[PDB]
Formats: sequence, structure tokens, C-alpha cells
Amino acid sequence: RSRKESYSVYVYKVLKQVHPDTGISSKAMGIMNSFVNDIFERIAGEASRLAHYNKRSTITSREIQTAVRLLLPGELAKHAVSEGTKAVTKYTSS
Amino acid sequence: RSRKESYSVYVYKVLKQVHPDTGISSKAMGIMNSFVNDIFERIAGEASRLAHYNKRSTITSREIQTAVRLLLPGELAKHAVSEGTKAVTKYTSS
Amino acid sequence: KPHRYRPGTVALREIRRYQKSTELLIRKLPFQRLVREIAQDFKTDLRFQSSAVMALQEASEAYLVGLFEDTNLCAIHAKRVTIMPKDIQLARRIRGER
Amino acid sequence: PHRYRPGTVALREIRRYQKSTELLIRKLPFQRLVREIAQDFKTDLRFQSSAVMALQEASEAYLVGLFEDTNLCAIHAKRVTIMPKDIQLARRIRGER
Amino acid sequence: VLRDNIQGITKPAIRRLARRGGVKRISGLIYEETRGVLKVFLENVIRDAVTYTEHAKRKTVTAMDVVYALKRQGRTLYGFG
Amino acid sequence: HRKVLRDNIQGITKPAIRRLARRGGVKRISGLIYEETRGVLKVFLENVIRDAVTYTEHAKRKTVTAMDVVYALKRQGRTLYGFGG
Amino acid sequence: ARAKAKTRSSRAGLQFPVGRVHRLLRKGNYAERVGAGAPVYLAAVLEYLTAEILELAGNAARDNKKTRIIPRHLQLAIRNDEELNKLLGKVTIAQGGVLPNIQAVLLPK
Amino acid sequence: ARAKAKTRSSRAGLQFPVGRVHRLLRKGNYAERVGAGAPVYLAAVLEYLTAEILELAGNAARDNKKTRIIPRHLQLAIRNDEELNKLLGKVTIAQGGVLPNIQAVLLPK
Amino acid sequence: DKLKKVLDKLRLKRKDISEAAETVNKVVERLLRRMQKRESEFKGVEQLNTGSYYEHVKISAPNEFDVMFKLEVPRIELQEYYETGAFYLVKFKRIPRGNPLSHFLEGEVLSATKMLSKFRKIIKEEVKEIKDIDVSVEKEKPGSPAVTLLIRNPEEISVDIILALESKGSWPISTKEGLPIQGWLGTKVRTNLRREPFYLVPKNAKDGNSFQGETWRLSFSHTEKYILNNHGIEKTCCESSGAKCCRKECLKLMKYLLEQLKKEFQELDAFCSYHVKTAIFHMWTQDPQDSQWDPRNLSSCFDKLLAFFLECLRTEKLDHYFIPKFNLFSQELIDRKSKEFLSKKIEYERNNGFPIFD
DNA sequence: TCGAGAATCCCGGTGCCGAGGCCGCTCAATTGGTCGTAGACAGCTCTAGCACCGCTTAAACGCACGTACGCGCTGTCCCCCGCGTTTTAACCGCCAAGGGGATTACTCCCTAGTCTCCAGGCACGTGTCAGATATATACATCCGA
DNA sequence: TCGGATGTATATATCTGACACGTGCCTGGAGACTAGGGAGTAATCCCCTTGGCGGTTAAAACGCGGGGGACAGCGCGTACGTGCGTTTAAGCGGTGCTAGAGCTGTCTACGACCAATTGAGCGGCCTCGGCACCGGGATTCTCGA
Ligand SMILES: [Zn+2]
Repeated sequence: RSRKESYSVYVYKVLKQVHPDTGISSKAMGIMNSFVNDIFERIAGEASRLAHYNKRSTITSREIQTAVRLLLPGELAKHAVSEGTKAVTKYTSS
Repeated sequence: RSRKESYSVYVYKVLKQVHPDTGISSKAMGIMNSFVNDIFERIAGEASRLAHYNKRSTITSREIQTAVRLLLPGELAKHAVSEGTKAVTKYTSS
Repeated sequence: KPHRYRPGTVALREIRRYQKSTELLIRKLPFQRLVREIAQDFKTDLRFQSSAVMALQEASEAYLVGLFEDTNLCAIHAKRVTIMPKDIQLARRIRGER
Repeated sequence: PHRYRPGTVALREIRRYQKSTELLIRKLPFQRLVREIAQDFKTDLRFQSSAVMALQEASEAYLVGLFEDTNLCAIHAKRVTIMPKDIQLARRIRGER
Repeated sequence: VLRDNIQGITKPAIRRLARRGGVKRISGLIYEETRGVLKVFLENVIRDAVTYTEHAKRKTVTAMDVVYALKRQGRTLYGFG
Repeated sequence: HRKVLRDNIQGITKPAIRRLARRGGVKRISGLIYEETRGVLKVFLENVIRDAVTYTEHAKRKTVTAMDVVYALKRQGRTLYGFGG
Repeated sequence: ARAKAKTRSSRAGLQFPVGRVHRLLRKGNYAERVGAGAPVYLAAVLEYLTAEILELAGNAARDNKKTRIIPRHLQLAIRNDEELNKLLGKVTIAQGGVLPNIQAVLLPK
Repeated sequence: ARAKAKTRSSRAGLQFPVGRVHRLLRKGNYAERVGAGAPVYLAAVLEYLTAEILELAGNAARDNKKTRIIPRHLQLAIRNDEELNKLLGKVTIAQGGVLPNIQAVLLPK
Repeated sequence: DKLKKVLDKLRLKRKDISEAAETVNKVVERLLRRMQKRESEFKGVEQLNTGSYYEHVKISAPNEFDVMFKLEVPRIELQEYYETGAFYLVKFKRIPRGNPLSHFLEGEVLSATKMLSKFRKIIKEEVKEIKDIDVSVEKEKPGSPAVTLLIRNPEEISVDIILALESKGSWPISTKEGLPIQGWLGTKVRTNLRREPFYLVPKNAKDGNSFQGETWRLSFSHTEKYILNNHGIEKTCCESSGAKCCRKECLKLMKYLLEQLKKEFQELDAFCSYHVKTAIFHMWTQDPQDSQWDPRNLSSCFDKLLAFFLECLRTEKLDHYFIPKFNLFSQELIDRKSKEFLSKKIEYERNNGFPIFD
């Protein structure tokens, strides 16, 4: 039997940090799964088009940062950019 | 000096078969060039997404045919499909 | 003498009730029959998974509700409270669907 | 004196301007406006000319479309003039606010 | 075969759909137009879904097909796959 | 001569708005359309130019080439034909 | 001994190139491997559409006694049809003008 | 002797996986070669956005005394904001309902 | 001389035909009104004016007339039939609304048989309603596409009605080198003429059963009329403030010569006035100057035309003026022995003072 | 400004079925090296954007007049709401049959990758014809009497 | 209904610059060949779609009386169209500078690829408590006198 992959466990883990006693019904799991897939698709597609305009042939962090700066409206851009930079720095340090 | 590629000559050739005595000004050449690029982009992108939904990994004529059947509205679909099939048959015969 | 609300009150009570629930508002079986009828014209002997019919129903409900919101705006714009077909046709024309 | 009745020169001007194809906004004021707006996002920017032309063409097309839809609302509400309520309604229906 | 099913969208159903929208006094000529608009919308979506299924060489229009047909026209639907 | 600028939105004169309206097929323009039109134009221009400048900044340049503006427009469903592509 | 070169556009009886389209398909990251029948089909479709636009524009240009084609004629050709206008319902054409149109109520009695 | 395994999500201090995102990027035909820094950034952004939605929905759910989360709460959380409502301005949520809203002129005098 | 007397007689002939021509125009105009009132697919039909004077019309008996009814059709496609483009096939391109002629199709091609059948039927119905003048429709003649009216008021007049399609598209590519008057009337006039529609008239080829009733030939009656009436390098040529030439007089003399020979010798059945008009078009191109056509020198100009025609006879080659590859003097259209016969007749007439004009 | 009534909120008790956790286990992620190219960086050239000056004149600005349209007020009558009673078909529960989706094996031919070689297409230069412009008409349209 | 006034379409004559066409050359497309993995085809399993029966009560359908909202008509006033006279600054032609876009040439580091190993996550169970539903009471909001 072929057997599939989703984002249920990760979303549940993230939920258990900002509301330590609530649950979530399977319909909401489906909605959150689809939402994650859609955002990932949009960001990756934008990054690909950017990398192709400048005749480059690779995806560095910088294209992802510019794509995020283009899609998310308003102050969400600032906050997400800061989060990404902090994470990548903490990863490269070790 | 780097030196670029366009669709000027081909559009001019096609024009010389349906109006054997008219010309075309450079602005119209720019417009037709951009239009060809845009249609090619739309059709190729649709074909790629189709080939990826079914877990395939290649682009045959059949995906291009389905993409054309999806984009072009109305009877344009019928006429373009017939043209494509005739051309591919005449090519495969030899 | 029997008790009777003046015209224009049960309307607001029902607006307040319906804007608050979530279940569907179109009977299942008639919609299933309509979908099969329409699909008859493009191919013969098709089979629909149930969830597909559910998806079609949800999409249609959402589209119609949006259309009526915009129509109501157009109607109130012209010193009225009653919607008429010219309002719907104007809304669809402006929105770019025609 | 040969005054035309009100509502004639307007129809003549429609019949003329719906036929030509040049640009209707003066150039230098638009260039100055574009640079003024651009200064906030980044300082000391240099524009090619064709970029300014492209911006102008897009702006003209957008405004013309908006006025057409506004006129449609104004006729629908039993009038002939257009007033800001019309424009706000059109932009709210199109989904931009 | 089937015939005369568009009359399945009754008049009270349209009244309820309007009430959810925020309308107070519906006239008497709305129904004959709402039915037509709904018919057009369903025709478009179902045509795209059937094209997808025909391409994939199947006889069962699955939910993913309808979701893709909807997403094509810019009406994304979250909650089925 | 890096002279900053101020109050150039008044440069979109009144007859320009009038002519733009006439091309659209209108017949009587009230006296308060002008402010609304200027506001709308300002909003639209801001939205386009922000994305154009981001596209430029990504490539380490100081010249906002027209092809960038074409991309910025295309991203909002306003594809423009006639300026390179 | 190699046989004489014979371009693929010749063997297909088309006008748009086929080698160029094949290269663009391969180096654009659309799929891992491009079949050998796709480019012919795609070139045929593109040629047909360009033929449509050019023929209609040429008719409209000969209408008012002009030899060449200028963007106004392209806008006139596109905006009058019923399908082409639906395929290009979002596209602005530089220096295109608009269609002559005056509402019915504005005209004087 | 091989050192003990240590997942990349651990070394980055995230929650969403990074290996899975890297695989999806490589086998989706987005570009020829994916740098080694992209997946971390992308996972961080996704985690932040999901955190936003879940926190707002949780507040709205605790509002009316319910332990779990159901699609109505997600619709309430999304439709009230000013930026999230603009990022998802085209998306229909199944079984979502609408926002309570009655116009001002309909209400009786 | 005899030639001027012949011209006088030819001119005096218009009086004997004028009243019949007027009755014909009356009937035709009634028919056109009838066809335009009724709701059918032929509602837009109109008369094409092709000229009624002796110079414009084909050789005919004095009480026989021909008229062309033109019809409008959207966006046709022409497929060549021969190598010279003597015949054309008609097909249809994309139409958004739907082809109003859909039910006249046979496969991909428009069937001339069906269109003429409906045309004839409609004509019969409308002609039955003409009550004041006895007009009926002659029994269809197999092999002739015309619908022939018989008018009895009280003498019998025949009117062949030929349906003609009209197309506003580009002129066919074959005609690219046609109309070579760039040096005769200037380039701008050539362009203005080429910016006009063209006509298609049904004609079967003589090439077997296949495609019979599905072939059409081109008609340029409008350009030829225009050139005939505006034929000078000087704008005032043959005008009230200009000078006459003998171009049309020469045309009339040669046409009447051919008419009389064809009457005397039925061996000459395959020759027609179009050969004469083509020849004289070539002469008008070769000798563009009005002074090369002074009326004083009419007979000499006619003789120089005769010599060219004899050489045309001898080489069996006469290119269509609009379609250069279309050889009007091909072996298949006119037997070599008929041309040798005509050569002998022409030499006889030229050496004996044209007794056939007597 | 008040009674009377009808609809909604609050609340206490019961039953169940769906969310939450546990246990195998297997297949994808990690660790460890190798290498061949793409991107980084320095250095140079030359196009194109910016800044300035004088002027010729087309478009913008400002003011007066008055006419047509926006807006408010009244009257009227017919269409849509609210409610009661009857009639129809949606729903739910339970079977029963079988077309078709999904998975496994295997084998072959179509596409990727290389190497060579030669012509199609691009940069450049040139000469003349189509279109822009100026001027004088000839005709179509609006407005008061 | 008409004549006068104004505005627009037409024909003629003249310049000028851009486009249609040659020309030389170069690099990428075609020809010939080889290898191997994706996809096509056949066979088997089982699940989930269609089809039907039968009872139950919720909702649709029909009809009736009347309060109120759409619509037409009228009257009034200000505000925006039209035209004339005046003042501002936009094009435009032409210099003159130099910042930076774009290109060429080395050279290092890093992502793909391959091979072995092992633990995170998925599918399949169980289990109990969060919620739906019932039924009774209290609260509140609308209408007529
Ligand atoms: Zn003459």
C-alpha cells in the first residue's frame, strides 16, 4: 500500500507551543495543510522566476528573501525577514 | 558585443503570405514579438503543471494538446488542435 | 386580535440567524441531479466521487453569496432597498465577468 | 455671439478624443511626480526614459478604465454627472478596497 | 437521461442565499436570472474538470480534479486536497 | 544638484483630468472629482514603483530599467505589450 | 558522407522555427525530459495564432487606406472579435487608443 | 566511527522539517541547482506564518468556550485582520460562514 | 471609308436596343426590390453594374442581356486548382458567430450546385409574383449555371442571371504581377485599384466528374470598366474638355470583325471577345501615348493591332492580363487548326478591304 | 410610556464517537569524500542620463453669464411580506452487485549525451518611397426666427 | 422650415527619415552513434459507486389581506458649461560632462553525486471525555393602546 506524506505532525507541534491545552479537529488539519502547501508554492515559484531573470541558475537565500519581500503585504514582510535572518545565522554559526 | 535573438524575421515571413503587399512598422514588430513570447510562456507553463500532476516526468504532444484545449476559448481550440495534429502527422510521415 | 409583526422584521431576524451558522443552504439531491445533467453534454457515462459534488456545491454557494453582497451595495446606491435584475447585470458588468 | 447650448462641445470633444492615440498628460510634471514618489523608497535613483514612458502608459490606461466604470454607475443611478460616491462604489466593487 | 432539473433550485433556497448576503426586500424577477447565472458558472467549472479527467484516462471525476479546475480561474478552494 | 522635491501632485492639472474623462465617455464632471482622482493616482503609482525598486535593488544597480517596470506591472495582472519582453 | 542538411521546419511544412522552440523548452526548466513531438505541435499552434492576428489587422489597415500596420490597427483587430478579446482581456497595448463608444442616454433628444 | 546523527531542524532551532523542504525544492523543477541556505529560510518563514494563524484562531476559539478549533474559528481569525485578509483575498474556506454584517440603512428607524 | 461607315452603323444600333434594355432594367430592379424585401440568405444581393453599351458587353443578340447579382460573404479561403490558377476552390475560415451558410457546405467546401439550386428556386417563386409583365423562368439548361428569365412584352427577351460572390479580402497572390500599368497610369492609381474587392463566378472545369460544381473563376469587371472609362494619361482624355482617341473605336472594329466571322464560320465557336480585350489591353500598355491613337489614324492603328494578333495566333500564346500564367491561347482551349483557320480569315479580310463588314 | 406576548439565552443531565496516544517497522535523511563547474572579483571601455541655457508659443489660469440639471416634496397604487394549511419528496438506514482504480512485473524503444561540420540568422550600411505637413477648398451640422 | 454661421472631410503639392534590402561572418542546429531507464502493457485484487426498498417529518407550495415602498410629477435654486483675455512654463534645439552598465579574464569554493548506516514518521490499533442533544426555566425585545 502506497503511503503518503503531509504536515500534520509539524503543525500540531507548533500549536502545542502557543496554546498548551487546545486541540484541533481533522478538518482544520486539512485546511492548515493546504494553506502551507499553497504558500510554499507561491514563494518557490517567485524565487525561480527571479533567479531566471538575472541569468543565474541557482537559488540562494537572497532570492528567497526578495520573494518574501515581494509577496507578504506590509509589516509581515519585516517580521518574517527578521525571523529568517536570525534562523540562518544561528544555523551557520554551528 | 553580445547579440540577441527575436522573432522578427519569422513574423515578417508569415505576414508576407496573407497580405502580399503590406509592410509593418517597428512598433508593431515589438508588439507581435511580446505577444508570441507571452503565449509561448502560458502554454509551456500549463503543460509543465499537467505533466507534474500525473507523476509523469516528460512532455509529449498530448500534454501540449490538452493545454491548448484548456487555454484558448471557444472555436479557436478546435481550429488550433486540427492544425497541430495535421502538422505533426506530416512531420512523422517522413 | 392575533399578534403579527409589521413587515420588515422577520427579515432582519432571519438575516441575523443565517449570517451566523455554517451548514449548506441547497438541498443535496436536486444539486446532484443538476450536476449530472450538466455533465451529460461533454461526455457519456461519467462517475462522480461524492466529495467532488460537495466541492462543487461549496464553490457555487460562495460565488452566489458574493454576488448578492455586491448587488445589495448597488441597490442601496440608488436610493432603494429592493434588488432588481438590472442591479445584478450591472454588478456582473463592472466586476469584469462580461 | 454664437454660443452653443450646453452639452454640445462636450460631445464633440468625446468624438475627437476617442479617436486619436497620443498621450494626454503633459510629460515633465509626470516625470517630476515619479521621481518625488520614488525618493522615499531609495535615494539617488536614476531612471531610463523608457521606464518613465511605461509608467505613463500604464497610468493612463488605468484611469481611463476607472472613469468608464464610474460613468456606468452614474447612468445607473438616474443621473448624467459623476461624483465621488460613484468612484468609491466602482473601486469597492472591483475589489481594490 | 434527465430533463428539467434547474427547477430544483427552489425559490426558498434563493431567499436563504440572499438573506445570508445581507438583503432585505427581494423582488419577484430575481429567480429567473439567478438560475441562469448559476448554470453558466457550473458549465465552466465542470467543463474544465472533465477535460482534466479525459486527459488522465479515467472515468471518475475525483475531488482533486474539481479543485484544480477551480484554482485555474482564481477561485482557490481550501479543504479537500 | 540633489534638490529634494515637494508638492508635485498638483502637476496633474485640471484639464488633464478633464481630457482623461472625455476619452472615457462622460458628459458632465462635478467639481469634486479632481481630489479623488489625484488620490487614486498616487496610490496606484506607489504600488507599482515599490515593486520596480525592489526588482532593481535585487540586482545591485542604480538604474530603473524599463524591463523592470514591465515585470512589476505584470505581477499585478496588468500585462503591458510594447516595451521589451 | 553526410546527407545534405534539411531543417526540421522544412520537413514539417511550417514557418516558425522548431530547433529554437526545442532549445527553449529544454533550457527553461519545464520538465526533466522533453519529448520529440512537442516542439512541432507548439510551433504549429503559435503560427496559427499569429496568422489570425496579422490577417485581421491587415484587413483593418487596408480599410482606411494605409499601407503599413501601426498599434492602433492591432488594437482595433483584437478588440472587435469575440474570442480574441476574451483571450487578451487583461492586456494593455501601448499607444492603443480605445473603441469608439458613446452611451445611449447621453445623446440629445 | 560516525558521529551521532543530528537533524538539521535541531541545528537551526526550528520546528518544520528542513530535509523534506530541500527534497521538494530539488524534485519540483524550480531551478537547476538549489543552494544550501534556501531550505532553512523557507522553513522559518512557513513556521512563522502558521504560528500567526494558529495563535489568532486559538484566541477566537477560547473566546466562546470551546476547547478545539473548527473551520469557523479559522474563518473568523483570517477575515478580521488587515494583512492576512489581504494575503488570502481570493480563497474560499469550506464550511466557513461569513462575518456578521448588516448595512446601516436597512435597520428600522 | 468603310470603317467609319461601320462605326456609324454600330452607333446607330443602340437605338434599336435602348427600349429593350430599359424594360430589362425595369424588370431587374423589380426583382431586386423583391429579393431585398423577403427574409432569406440572399437578402443582401445587389446588381453589379458592368456596363450596357456595345463596348462593355459580350457579343450577344440585340434582345439578349446578362446581369450579375453580387452577394457578400465573410472571410473566405482560396485553394488553387491548376498550376496556372485558372480555377479556385472556396473554403471557410474561423467565424465566431457561426457560419450562416453552414447548411450549404459539402464537406469542407462550399457547393455551387446547392447555391444555384436555391437561387433558381427563389427566382422562380419571386418571378411568379411579377403580375404586370409576363416574366417566367426558362427551363434549366444542364451545363449552364445561369438562371434564364424569359420576358414576353410581347416579344421574347432572354436574361441570363449569374450569381457572383464578392470578397473584400486581399487579392490572390497569383495576381501579384497583374495589371502592369505602373508606367501608364502611375503607381498610385494601380495601388488604389488593387485596394478593392474581387468577385467569384461559378464555372465547371472540363476535367472529369470530380469537383464538378465546386470550382470558381475570378472576375474583375469593376477594374476593367474603370480602366475603359478612365483610359488616358491625361486626366481629360476623351472628356468634354479633352481630346478623343480611337482606342474604343479599334476595340469595336475588332470585336465586330470577330462577331461577323463567328457568324459566317461556326468553326470559330471557341473564340470570344475576352481575347480581343486582352490583346487590346496589351497594346494599350505597349503604346500608352494618346498620340499613338489619334482618330485620324484609326485604320492604321487597327492594322497594327491586327498584326499583333496574327503573331499571337502564330505563337499560340496570350497571357491573361490579370493572371500572367493563364495562357488564353493554350492548346487545350483552342485547337491549333482553329487558329490557323482564323489566321486565314484575318489575312483574307485584311487583303480584300474587309468584305465581311458589308 | 406601559402590559402582553413571542423568541432567544442559560443551564443541568445524558450518550457517543472522534481526537489523542502507543507500537512496529521500513525507507528516506545523515555522515563522509571527490570533483568540475558557476559565481566572485578586478579592470577596462564607452554609452546614455543628467544638468544647463535661450526662445517660441501652446496650453493653463482667471472671470462673467445663465441655463439646464440635482434635489426635495406629494400623491398614489400595486407588488411583496407574514401567516396558515395542505401536499410532496428529501433523508436516513440497510442491503446487494460489480466496474474500475490501484498495485505489481517486465521488457523495449525513445530520449539524453557527444563530436563534427556547415549554413541560417544577426550586426551593419544604404537609398528611396510612404507618410507628415501646409493650404485651399467643398460639404455636413447646429441654432434662432 | 430656413439661412447663416461654424466645423470637418478632401484634394494637391512638398519634403525627409525609417524600413526593406544586400553583405559578411559566426555559432548553434543537424547528422550519426551509443547507452539505459521510463513508460507501456498484461494480470490480479478489492473498494467504493450505483441501484433499490421503505418509513418519517421537515420543508415546499398555495392562497389571502394589507401596509409601505417605487415611481411619476412638479417646483425651485445654484453650479458648471461656454467663451474671452491674460500670464506661465513646456518643448525644443544644442552643449558638455562623467557615472555606471556592460563586458573580459582568472581562480577558488561548494553543491551534486555516490555509498552505508539508522531512527523519524506513518499505518494500524484502542480508549475516554468534549460535545450534540434534550428539556425546562429566565430574559429580552416588539407591538398596540
Ligand atoms: Zn481616350
